[PDB]
Amino acid sequence: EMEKEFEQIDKSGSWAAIYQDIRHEASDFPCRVAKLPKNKNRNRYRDVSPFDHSRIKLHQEDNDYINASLIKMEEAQRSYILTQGPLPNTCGHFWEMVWEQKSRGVVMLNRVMEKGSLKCAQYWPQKEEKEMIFEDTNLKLTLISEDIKSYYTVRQLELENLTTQETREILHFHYTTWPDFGVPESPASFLNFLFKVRESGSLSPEHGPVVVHCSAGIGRSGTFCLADTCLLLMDKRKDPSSVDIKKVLLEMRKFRMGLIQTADQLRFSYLAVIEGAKFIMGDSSVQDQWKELSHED
Ligand SMILES: CNC(=O)[C@@H]1Cc2ccc(NS(=O)(=O)O)cc2CN1C(=O)OC(C)(C)C
Ligand SMILES: [Cl-]
Ligand SMILES: [Cl-]
Ligand SMILES: [Cl-]
Ligand SMILES: [Cl-]
Ligand SMILES: [Cl-]
Ligand SMILES: [Mg+2]
Repeated sequence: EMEKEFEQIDKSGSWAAIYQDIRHEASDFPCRVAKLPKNKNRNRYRDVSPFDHSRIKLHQEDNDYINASLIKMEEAQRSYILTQGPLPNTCGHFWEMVWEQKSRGVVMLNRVMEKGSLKCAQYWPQKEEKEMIFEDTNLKLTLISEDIKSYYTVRQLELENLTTQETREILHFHYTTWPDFGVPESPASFLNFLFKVRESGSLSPEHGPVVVHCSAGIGRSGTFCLADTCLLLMDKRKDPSSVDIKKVLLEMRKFRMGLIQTADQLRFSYLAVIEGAKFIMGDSSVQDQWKELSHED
């Protein structure tokens, strides 16, 4: 049971050991496509690649490669696409993927500039009157509105397939204060944001998988998805005791390498799930408490 385990790991100070054991046990699958010479400029990091078996294939139209993985959680009945922060030359590919996969939401957990370096391209428009056209993939993207909170921003975007003139509303959930290789400020701040994404309907099984990214699409992205999937599993069962967080993380790691990048991010995942369980099991009031503690205004 997660809370008993948490306390025992905390008491023995064994988070590093528990985390390294996950790393040891994690799946290793080929990434042959990611490593083709022609794809070198489509990868942000030499050593972070999608497995072949679970990579997202683009539908256009000469090179189908994007550094993105489908995390398909069978038991939970939820899927996510985890991807790197797009590069200056892959922003068209990124939106092509959103279109083809029928995603309704994009969750961004990094900033464009972190520690002095560009860790993600400016892939969405910052001003209504300055829309973006991706000529390579024939898409247009327009900022419709934004709601700026203290540590996150929600944006409404309109994505248009210029080939057909069909338009779709995409919601962008941008967590601006989650440091790289770090953790959210509190369980409250994290859960307030996760529940904002949930409330939007973006995770509905009626849509394609939500797109989640950070810079590599593994550390912060893995933490977010682990917490969400664990909460969903216990919600379906109404049984917190049934969820084995480490088992869930190892399952997710069948689909993309490196998910959760530090022992403290693993620790934080437990805190987030234990706290979120209060809401799942019927303490409605905790949601307002998180909103207050997150100081979002
Ligand atoms: C310390 N790790 C790194 O600097 C790079 C790139 C990177 C950036 C930023 C990262 N954080 S995040 O944006 O939250 O994924 C993770 C990584 C991963 N990485 C690796 O070499 O990863 C493995 C899985 C070990 C191959
Ligand atoms: Cl940013
Ligand atoms: Cl900086
Ligand atoms: Cl970039
Ligand atoms: Cl950072
Ligand atoms: Cl790892
Ligand atoms: Mg303006």
